[PDB]
Amino acid sequence: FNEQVRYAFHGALQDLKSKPFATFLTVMVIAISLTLPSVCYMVYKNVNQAATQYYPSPQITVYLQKTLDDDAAAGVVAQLQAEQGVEKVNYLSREDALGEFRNWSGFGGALDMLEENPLPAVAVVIPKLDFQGTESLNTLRDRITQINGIDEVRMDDSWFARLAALTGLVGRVSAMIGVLMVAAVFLVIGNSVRLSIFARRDSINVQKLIGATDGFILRPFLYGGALLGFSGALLSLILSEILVLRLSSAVAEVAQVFGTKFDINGLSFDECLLLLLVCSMIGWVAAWLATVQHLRHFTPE
Amino acid sequence: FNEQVRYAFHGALQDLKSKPFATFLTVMVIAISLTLPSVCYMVYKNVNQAATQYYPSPQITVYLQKTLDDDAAAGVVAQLQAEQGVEKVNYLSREDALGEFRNWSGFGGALDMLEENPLPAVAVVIPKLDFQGTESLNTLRDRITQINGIDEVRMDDSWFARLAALTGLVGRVSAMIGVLMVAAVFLVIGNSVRLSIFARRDSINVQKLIGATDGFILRPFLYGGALLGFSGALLSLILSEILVLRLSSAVAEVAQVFGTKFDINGLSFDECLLLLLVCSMIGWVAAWLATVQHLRHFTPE
Amino acid sequence: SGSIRFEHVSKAYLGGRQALQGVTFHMQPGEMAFLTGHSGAGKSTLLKLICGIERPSAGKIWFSGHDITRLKNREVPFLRRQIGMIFQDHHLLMDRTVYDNVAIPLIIAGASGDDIRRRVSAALDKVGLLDKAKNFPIQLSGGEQQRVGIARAVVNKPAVLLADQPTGNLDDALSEGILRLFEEFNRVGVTVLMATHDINLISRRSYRMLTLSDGHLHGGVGHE
Amino acid sequence: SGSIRFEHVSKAYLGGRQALQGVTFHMQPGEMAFLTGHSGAGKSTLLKLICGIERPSAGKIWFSGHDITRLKNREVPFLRRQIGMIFQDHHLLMDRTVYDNVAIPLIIAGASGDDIRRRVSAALDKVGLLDKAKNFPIQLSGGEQQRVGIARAVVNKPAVLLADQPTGNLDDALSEGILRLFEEFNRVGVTVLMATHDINLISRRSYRMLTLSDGHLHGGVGHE
Ligand SMILES: CCCCCCCCCCCCCCCC(=O)OC[C@H](COP(=O)(O)O)OC(=O)CCCCCCCCCCCCCCC
Ligand SMILES: CCCCCCCCCCCCCCCC(=O)OC[C@H](COP(=O)(O)O)OC(=O)CCCCCCCCCCCCCCC
Ligand SMILES: Nc1ncnc2c1ncn2[C@@H]1O[C@H](COP(=O)(O)OP(=O)(O)OP(=O)(O)O)[C@@H](O)[C@H]1O
Ligand SMILES: Nc1ncnc2c1ncn2[C@@H]1O[C@H](COP(=O)(O)OP(=O)(O)OP(=O)(O)O)[C@@H](O)[C@H]1O
Repeated sequence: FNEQVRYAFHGALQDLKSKPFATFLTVMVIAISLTLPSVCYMVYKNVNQAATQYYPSPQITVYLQKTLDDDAAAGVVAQLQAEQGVEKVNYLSREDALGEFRNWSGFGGALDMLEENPLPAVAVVIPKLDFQGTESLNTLRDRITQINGIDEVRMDDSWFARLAALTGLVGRVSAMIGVLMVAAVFLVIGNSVRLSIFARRDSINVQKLIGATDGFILRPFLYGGALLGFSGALLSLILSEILVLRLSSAVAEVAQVFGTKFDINGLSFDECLLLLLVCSMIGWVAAWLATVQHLRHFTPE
Repeated sequence: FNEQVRYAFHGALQDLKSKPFATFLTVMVIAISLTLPSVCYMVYKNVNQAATQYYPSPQITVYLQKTLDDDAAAGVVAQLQAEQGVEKVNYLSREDALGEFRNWSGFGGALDMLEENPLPAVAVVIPKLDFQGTESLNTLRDRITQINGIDEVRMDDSWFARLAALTGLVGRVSAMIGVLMVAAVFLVIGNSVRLSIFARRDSINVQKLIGATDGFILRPFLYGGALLGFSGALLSLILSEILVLRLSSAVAEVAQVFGTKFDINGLSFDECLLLLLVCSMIGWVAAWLATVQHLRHFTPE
Repeated sequence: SGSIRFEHVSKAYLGGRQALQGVTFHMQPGEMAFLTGHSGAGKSTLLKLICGIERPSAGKIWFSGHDITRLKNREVPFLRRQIGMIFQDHHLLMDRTVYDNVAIPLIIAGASGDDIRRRVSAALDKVGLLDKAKNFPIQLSGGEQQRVGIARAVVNKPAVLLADQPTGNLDDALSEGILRLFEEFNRVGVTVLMATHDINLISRRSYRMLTLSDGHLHGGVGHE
Repeated sequence: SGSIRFEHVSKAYLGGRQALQGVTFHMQPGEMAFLTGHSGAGKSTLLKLICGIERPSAGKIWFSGHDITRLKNREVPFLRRQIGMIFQDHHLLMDRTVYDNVAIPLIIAGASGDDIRRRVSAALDKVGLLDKAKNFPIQLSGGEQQRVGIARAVVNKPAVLLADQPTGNLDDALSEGILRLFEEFNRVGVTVLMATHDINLISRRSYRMLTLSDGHLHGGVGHE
């Protein structure tokens, strides 16, 4: 490293060491304001995985013609699987529908006495995520109807629309909440660095009077802001990991009740490095803006 | 007001007016950090009401003997209504049970070929909302079975615990988030006042040397700390009001899809006063702790 | 009374040099004396002990018959209120106007609004800064900033005046004017103890002269 | 060159008093002169104009032949780098040791590590603060803090020395030693401009006497 870089770093580091408790308070404030969005983002990441993997989303529930047998119905299933907006199709025979009918009713007197099965074949179609939209699913059900051997699409478009509205509302609210937490990080880091420099504005004036350039003066303050942003962000990564362990027992308990096993996923290594790098830049810019304002104040004209 | 109060208030107020933008930044930092839990409390308050009002929580089912009729079933319903912990009891006849079976099936029109209705009378009992504990429901269900004319008391069991487990998980996560937001408010206000006073510690030293008592020195700083908390808290109320109006339109569309009408409840007048009063106290205590540190620093021994 | 008495007083800063070694003297009320010595002799330390700013490591200090060697922190504000102190660095409030800097001793005592206006303006007249009332201390030269501190120390008619080089700045003509101002207070009965380096100023007077040399006090004409 | 030239320079502070009016003088390189005047005459303002801390409201200022009347903010740091300036309030870095305060001008010039140690200690010896190197400025007397500023102004062997009451504190015996320090720098060829109120110090020499009165300058023996 350059000789003046080494001098600037030591000078910046000496200020934080000079007053231990006050520096710790500033780092603690930044760390808490960064733990809050980190935990919420972790919740959003984990909840999204579970919903995509465990939520029984509404089914198309294609109904086939009753005259078709299993062989002809399978051909209709193959036609369904060849569609652009279809990911997978599962086939249930007329007897399979009768079996589910018996399970729901619990009484065999509604199916056994008939001379023939009154229930049609049922095909379960897995729609693609991009094609699960309002207009896409509407278009999908038309193409399904156009496919031979299909006379009814049991999908209701009511529960699908009702569930769509709630998803749109939750995304709308979370977006507004997420902005506030991010905007709070910028202000908390920016104001803390701004106020720290203001207490030392005398040393800016003294150095300028003896002929120091602006670049020379800025470097100790720039490295101080970066260290403050880095130290605060680093401490939050410890807090976020600890709060995972507190919730590890709770999530495991819920998964035990449902039987299915689920595990929480913490922050990845890429996100941890990005958080440290971004928080340092915020401190670096905040220190640059604060110091330049003082250098213009001491300018005679 | 006393002469010492007016002088202390005037001196504290003149300091804020000296550097407008610096004071504005500190207020904006506090306002954002208070809007974040203000909105999240409002989200919790409305969701808690809507879930209580609208969510069809799982209920308790009572099955009667097939030999009883509607008149005898009503007597069983009357016995169900008089039990402690019962909110209300609903009754469905044998035809009503078959009618719902026919409606779900669609193709279940062949049931008319049967000589008699195989489904018994069904009664629905809603337990009290505060009495939905796991042990209480089992105790209530067992006590219900003792009522004459009941063939079976049916509970969803698994769906009861699964729904309860998910709600409990939401409680622990929300409580974890709530503590972090509260801690941030304490630290942000406390640290902003602490750094503001530290830049004026030279004026504390001067007044001590000329014989000012500790009470006289404290007063200008105590009023300045309370004003910062009051100004920041007051501004966050405006932000909370604005963000409600943005979300007010969004909830209308969600309610429109469901048809039922719902309205967003803001912060009541009592809550607004409590927020202003609490934040002023935090600034008062923070300004007291910081100033006492400097007073003890400038004493000889 | 306004007497000051020392008894084998010795001060040693934390981890530093022994500023004073066994200083012993007394001053009768209403008398004026000079304090002189080379740089670093400990003149400012001696004045700070009287004001209660520093606590001696040994010996006892009597102020108007009251022992103040181990005063509790609660009673200190009522001791400095009786002392008019002029500091070396002028210790001014940079964010308050010149008028507010001189009026702060009166506010602490709790004088009426009309009385403050009359007394502050009278004090600033004695130092020639009357037109400088509405300026801030950053808008004054070194000589005028020094005179603001002098005016602040004479508003509250203190019983004892402690001057720490009150004419380091200021020309010879203005230095004599300040010296005559102290003599006016001495005639009333105010005890004046002023530390200075101006040997020319001392040569024009015949007051008691105290020499401080390397932390050892010499009484001059006599220790009486 | 190291000459200074003034032509009808007039300075008026923002919304304030008229500090100077029609100041006109010039100084040959290597010439030593004294600046005097009553308090508030404008001696510090005149020194600040030369260094570039303040810009004149009228007239032109020449430094070593260059016109510095309207200097770009980029070029200012390379002007003050050639000027050894001593202030009234000593303008120290209170959070750095005495060694760090004296060594900063060398670091700005980017001197080597070994050369900093030799040159800083030599400078502190000239003012008698060699053993104070590890101390902080808060642990120094009034005259010791003043001598730190003098040491800082002479490490970088500047072309011009501007002193603003360098002996306001300090006794006469020590003040004469400080004056002799400027004498030997002048013999090398450094231009020295000293502002002071000490009549005795001036009377013991025979240098040029620049008298300033109410913002008006008298050349002394002559304007030549
Ligand atoms: C860091 C905290 C992260 C928290 C993440 C919570 C993950 C929840 C995992 C436990 C439940 C998974 C098993 C359930 C699925 C199943 O059993 O199987 C899927 C079941 C149906 O299948 P079965 O009939 O075969 O049982 O679906 C259900 O019973 C209901 C759907 C459950 C989907 C829940 C997903 C959202 C949960 C949100 C809770 C967290 C909210 C946080 C506050 C905003
Ligand atoms: C500050 C902004 C806060 C916004 C809060 C909005 C609350 C919901 C308002 C719209 C709800 C209308 C639903 C009508 C139900 C109905 O009529 O019908 C109720 C139906 C059953 O009755 P029907 O068969 O007769 O329709 O129930 C359902 O279909 C599912 C239950 C819906 C209950 C939703 C309650 C929780 C919603 C939480 C969303 C907000 C999350 C915020 C992020 C955590
Ligand atoms: N706060 C302090 N901490 C430690 N040592 C100190 C402190 N103040 C002064 N000293 C030391 O005590 C001694 C006397 O200092 P003091 O300020 O009393 O001197 P002084 O007689 O007023 O001198 P001067 O002529 O420089 O004003 C010196 O050696 C000085 O370095
Ligand atoms: N920053 C400033 N803003 C406004 N006016 C100022 C400022 N500094 C000085 N002045 C005014 O300029 C005039 C001369 O001040 P200057 O500091 O140049 O005097 P000086 O000759 O050094 O005096 P002294 O011996 O009292 O220090 C005075 O009227 C003073 O009030």
